Amino acid sequence: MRYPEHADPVITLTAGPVNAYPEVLRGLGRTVLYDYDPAFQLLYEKVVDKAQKAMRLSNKPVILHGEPVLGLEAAAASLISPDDVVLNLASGVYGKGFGYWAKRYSPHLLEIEVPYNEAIDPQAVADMLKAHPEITVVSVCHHDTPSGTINPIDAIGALVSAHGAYLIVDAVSSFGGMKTHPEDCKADIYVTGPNKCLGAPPGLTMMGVSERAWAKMKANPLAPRASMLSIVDWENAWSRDKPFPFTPSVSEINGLDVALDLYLNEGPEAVWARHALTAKAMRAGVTAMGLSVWAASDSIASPTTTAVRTPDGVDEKALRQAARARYGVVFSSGRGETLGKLTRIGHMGPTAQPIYAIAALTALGGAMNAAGRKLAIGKGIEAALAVIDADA
Amino acid sequence: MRYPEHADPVITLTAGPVNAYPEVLRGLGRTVLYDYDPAFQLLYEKVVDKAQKAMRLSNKPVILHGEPVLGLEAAAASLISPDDVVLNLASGVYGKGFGYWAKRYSPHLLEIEVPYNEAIDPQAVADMLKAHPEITVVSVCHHDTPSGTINPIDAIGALVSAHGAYLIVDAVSSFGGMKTHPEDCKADIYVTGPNKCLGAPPGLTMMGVSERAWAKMKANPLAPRASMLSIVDWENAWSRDKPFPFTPSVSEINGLDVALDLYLNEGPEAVWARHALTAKAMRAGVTAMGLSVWAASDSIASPTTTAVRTPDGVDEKALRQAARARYGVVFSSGRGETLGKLTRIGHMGPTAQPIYAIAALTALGGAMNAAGRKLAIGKGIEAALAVIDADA
Amino acid sequence: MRYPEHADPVITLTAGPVNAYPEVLRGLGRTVLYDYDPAFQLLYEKVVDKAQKAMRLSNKPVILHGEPVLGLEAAAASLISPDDVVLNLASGVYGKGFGYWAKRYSPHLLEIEVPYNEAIDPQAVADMLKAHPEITVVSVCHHDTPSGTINPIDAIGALVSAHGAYLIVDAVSSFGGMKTHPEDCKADIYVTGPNKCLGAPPGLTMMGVSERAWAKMKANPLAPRASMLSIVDWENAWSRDKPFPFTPSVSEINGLDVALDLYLNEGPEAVWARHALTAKAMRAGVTAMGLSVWAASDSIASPTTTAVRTPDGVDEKALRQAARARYGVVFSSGRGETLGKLTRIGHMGPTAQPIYAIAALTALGGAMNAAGRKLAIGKGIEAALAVIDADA
Amino acid sequence: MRYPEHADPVITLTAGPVNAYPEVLRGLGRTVLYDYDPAFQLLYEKVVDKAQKAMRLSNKPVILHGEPVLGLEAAAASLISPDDVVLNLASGVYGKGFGYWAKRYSPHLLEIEVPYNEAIDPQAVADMLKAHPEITVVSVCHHDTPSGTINPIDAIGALVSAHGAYLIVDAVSSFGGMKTHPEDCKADIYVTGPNKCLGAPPGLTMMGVSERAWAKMKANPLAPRASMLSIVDWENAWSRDKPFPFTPSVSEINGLDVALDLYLNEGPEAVWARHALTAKAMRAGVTAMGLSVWAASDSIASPTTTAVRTPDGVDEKALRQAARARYGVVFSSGRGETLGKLTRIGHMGPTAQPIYAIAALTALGGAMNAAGRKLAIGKGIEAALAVIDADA
Repeated sequence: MRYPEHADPVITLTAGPVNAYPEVLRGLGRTVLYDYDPAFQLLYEKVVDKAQKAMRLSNKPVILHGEPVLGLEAAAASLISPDDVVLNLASGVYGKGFGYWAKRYSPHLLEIEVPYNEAIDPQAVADMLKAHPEITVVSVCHHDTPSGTINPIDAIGALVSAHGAYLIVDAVSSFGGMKTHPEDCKADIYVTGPNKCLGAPPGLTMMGVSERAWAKMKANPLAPRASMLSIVDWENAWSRDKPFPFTPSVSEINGLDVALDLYLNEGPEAVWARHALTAKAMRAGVTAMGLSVWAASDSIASPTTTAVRTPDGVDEKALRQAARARYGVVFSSGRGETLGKLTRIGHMGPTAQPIYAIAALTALGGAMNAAGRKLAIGKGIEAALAVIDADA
Repeated sequence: MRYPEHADPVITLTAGPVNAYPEVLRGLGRTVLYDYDPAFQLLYEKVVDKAQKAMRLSNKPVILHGEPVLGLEAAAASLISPDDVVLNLASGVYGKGFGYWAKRYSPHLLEIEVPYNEAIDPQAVADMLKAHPEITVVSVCHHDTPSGTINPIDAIGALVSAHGAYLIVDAVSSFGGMKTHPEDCKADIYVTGPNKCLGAPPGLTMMGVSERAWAKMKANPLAPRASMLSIVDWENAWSRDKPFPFTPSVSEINGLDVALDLYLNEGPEAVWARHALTAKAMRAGVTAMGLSVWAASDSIASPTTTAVRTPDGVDEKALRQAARARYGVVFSSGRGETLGKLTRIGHMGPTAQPIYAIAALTALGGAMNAAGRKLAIGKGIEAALAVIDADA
Repeated sequence: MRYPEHADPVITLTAGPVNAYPEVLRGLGRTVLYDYDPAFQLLYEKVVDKAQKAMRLSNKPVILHGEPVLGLEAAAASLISPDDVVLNLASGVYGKGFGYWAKRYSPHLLEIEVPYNEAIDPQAVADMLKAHPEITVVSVCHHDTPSGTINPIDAIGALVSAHGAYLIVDAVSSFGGMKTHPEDCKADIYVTGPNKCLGAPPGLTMMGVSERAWAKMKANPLAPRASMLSIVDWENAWSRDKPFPFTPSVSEINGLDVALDLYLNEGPEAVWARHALTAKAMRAGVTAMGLSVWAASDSIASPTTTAVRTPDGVDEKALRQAARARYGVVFSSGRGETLGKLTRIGHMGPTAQPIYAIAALTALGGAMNAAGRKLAIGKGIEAALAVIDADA
Repeated sequence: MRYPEHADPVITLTAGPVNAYPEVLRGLGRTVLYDYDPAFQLLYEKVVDKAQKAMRLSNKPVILHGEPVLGLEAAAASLISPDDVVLNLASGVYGKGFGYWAKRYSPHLLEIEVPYNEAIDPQAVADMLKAHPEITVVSVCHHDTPSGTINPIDAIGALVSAHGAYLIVDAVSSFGGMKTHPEDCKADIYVTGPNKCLGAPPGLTMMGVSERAWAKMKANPLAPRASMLSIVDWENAWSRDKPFPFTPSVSEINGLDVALDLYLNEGPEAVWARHALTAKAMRAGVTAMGLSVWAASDSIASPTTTAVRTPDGVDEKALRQAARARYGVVFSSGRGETLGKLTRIGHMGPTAQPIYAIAALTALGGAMNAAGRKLAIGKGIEAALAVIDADA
């Protein structure tokens, strides 16, 4: 049998977009209220409250009404001005990409760059900051998803705080799937969204903003105002007694409401545990069948996405095509400099359950073997299962 | 009995957001696919096709992934260069607001402004274009919603074309509820969205872009690129074989797919007819019970929103609070200048049915009489019913 | 304009089926579990618990997996045996209809019958019971919906209890919309369902069963066992530790779960109040415009359905057709001996909000006037509104 | 990690109920219309048309408003008169169960019974019909689900027709998952429903009725009438111009509408192929890891359910509890005789995809090894994958 390209797949195991929780999809279907209906004004305020609780924030997170690339661009546009010297940390596609937005808003850019299967070394950060007292803003990506790797942002954030600089963190693909919060890494801007680990569709940004960041953005004549790119316009919009700068994405807010309830009710620690276990089982299976995890070391591999290095000679695009056509299972490609180099299996929200690692391993292995590899698929499944069975 | 503010209302008869069609709400709940899943790539292309058909467009409309203020801002940012001379037409809050975006991108701004219950006179536009042949861009709002009035954009577009200038049209609250299309008004950028008459929630922009406008923007090095404000980056994103600049709002796309089906299946002409009839019945009822339509003349009153002038001594906010608390019916406030001056009843998508004019008139009359007015509510209902029955 | 018969209507104001609450419709869409999945076993038990609480029952209500005609037939088949002498009380279609099932299961049938706009007189019941000590079973319909009238079942039930007979009550169209419970009327079998006032679709039966009824049915060799008509098979099915006689309607159970939550959370008294107010406003409007309520007296008119007598000479079928075609509003016909004699407007669940009485009055009046009547529609609306505004 | 019993599972791989298609679940959420609304009357007629097309029927199938045990009971009650001589065929729990209903309606019962992992031999049927020419009705189950085995109903039907007798077929767990239709087996009453392979919840029956069967039932004064058990009362209910005997399950009808669309649109042959392939892969995996398929021969194993024999000393209930608690995967128990003797993995509708056989095999193996077995799980996965790849 073959799955037609025009027909829906059986299991989507991608790293974004991802399958949304069924409850979230039903939440999207709630009656759409007028945004100034008192019932919606209250709901919106309470959604911000839920986000604050989930993010362990001392102040209100800002919800912006576009998917998190908006948050990233708006952060650069608002916080970075030409007086700033920015240190951008790049260990992958998103990290490198952020530097382009930094350069748009200040001509002064320093970077620490590592190959796209590595993590930023905190020692290198400490040394760079010491050598460059002029640095005023530092940007970092927590989980640089197209590589399936994690940066040590809490240690980095403490170094940056000691230096006296502002920290911008991209935690879009880590928040809700592992332990991370704005406070944990002394973030001044912490950008995330519900469209990865939290199991909602793309459309909203959740942004932690420090008091110091608020003061810097509000002072900056170049910060966007009366714009889609404005953070400052949205400062007070959480309040049931305040207007919205422009019309909020009402149905997405209904989805976010549900997604936050699911996360908070399950227990964040429990949610992080099943992401990590699914990922751990995946990696064990990958290695046992004869493939290589992309990450330079297991220690930096993400608990919310496994990137699998394409064996030299295998056509990675054809591989993903074969996994869907043969088994109905959909994986993510790489992106930018990781495109063609690896395949990504998301372990996010509803797919952060260890049984999905078993499904992913079988489709990935079967597709590899169809491309002429000689993987020990059974051995792979048994190693993944041993991880599941060993979990304490 | 009273409806508490925290509980859901019974009927929402606002002018944006509005309740979505039930089918659209179920559509939002479709399984969320990876955006590069071939089934989604096909779906997205097909949605652009449906939009092109609905908009009667000779080329592909662009879908942008934010609610329509994104399209308005992006149009200003891309089409208006610093050497352009912009004529902004202002008959209300949106029209006036656009001029501020124009001034952001060119220092050369001319404006025709009329009172906020009046319409722009095409003759005044012709007179201005004659006086200022250096004009290269003209911007206009079709339905300036906070006023419930309509501008003659086809007549205006003809004059703009006669003067060789570009035309930017805000048709966000008119498209789908009355006869209007990019090529009716010879628009170069025509901005709308499904969040008013089409009965979908806020989140997406549908933009008609003329081939002339494409050439102008692509040749403009200042047009946003690598930005949420970019139109040009989305030029080829309609195609199943092409990437998305950033992750599309998958669930909103699902809703839009359904909204377009509903519109195309019912028959656009039939859809426009019920909007106009609902509005006509509303206006007849308003006048008959002793109230006044805001619009300076009946001829310029919108078929998609009725604005009702607040009588002297009536607290408009308390009025809307009372309509909801007493009858569970929700109306829109004014905005800016019109805030506190009028009440708006939307006739949009699912609420563009004449029976809703009856419900609106009763709640509006009831709340007005609670505020000490002595309206002839029965007389209002009969006049509205007479309009319905005369079209029968 | 005209609403096509093939297209959906605008407002459904019928007396069964009725529009379901939006939340219920979303609840129907929950993932369908295996019925012996422990999570479903627990849900089912908790749904019975919720039904018990809603019904103020001292013991467990039985849920049967068909719409309430199943409950009625199963009650006759199980409780009535040929030794019984049944007194059937008939003031309408359902009441008379029940007698046919009684006669199927015992040849001994006495009846008290009144014309189909009247209520059973408790004095007549007391007298009949005194004259006939042989009576062992009495059947009564609480709200005989095709007439929009109410019987005094609590007084009747006390008379029946004093006599020593069993009481079977049909409360399908009253429970959840006015004060009534199995205990209130000393019911031995109390049949209801969520498909009227509770705002769920047709498919389930909720049945109160007295301990005495259990003993009588379980003793009866003729009571259905291993049958769709079996009550006795389902005695223990509420328990998470017990099997289901046959597969329960899983999605309907999910709907019922939501419907019970909505009722219990709103507060039953508050729910009954808005049914009665909607009905009271309806009746006031009907009389004020020049029509007649069907009920012999206002005191016996149902708070969950208004039946409006068809003026002599008007074609009632054509009238309902015209209300939908002209206004998009759907009313119920009569049934059996009330077909052609009256039109029914349901005030049930989501339509038990007074604003819907306003909509119903206008469509009903408009349709009547289109058929050549000369109703004072404005006066009708004003009288309905006066009721709403007077409510303390 | 462990999945608590009270929380939802991850994958339900049971043999009824089963998870519904997501589109069906959204379909259940359609607005509930009055059953005599012309749009519903049309919809209902169209659903019967779709069912007729799917069942390849020369006449209209009857939809009954209870889950398929209603159809089985009603078939016995209407088609079997006290003078009929019934031959019941029993290869499992459903088959044996039917004989009890036959005996309810005629005292003349003959039976062929085989062990509950075997199939009925058409030659044994021929031998019996020769020995007993007085036979007038024969009943058979196609897929006796608690055994996961299939009877050769087409061969049997041919012999029943050769002897001039009526044939009643239970195809509830086979129709839509393999090639089978009323006219394939020359059925007089063919009972199925959408709650197994068609991927809709329990609540409706789809019954094929031969013209000969119509004549027999209509001439039978004992056939249920004015009863939930009545087939004859529903004879003309398909028509938009005709009443319903009692209120149809409107939301279940909406679900069935979608289920039929999905089946017809995918292509019945393609649907059957994926059921069979999933089952084939499952059986290969079961055998390869060291377990045994229940069926006496592979040839009689169902393409819609795999039954796996419980090894000696393994507690089957604890086994299923462990599969769910460890891996979040839910299997069916046996039933009656087979309870405690086997475990069932459904391959039905949405779960008839081969990747689910992989998930099932892993959870089943994992739970068996937890119970102290020493299965070669990797070997099982590879054998299942080999089956998939060989069909590729």
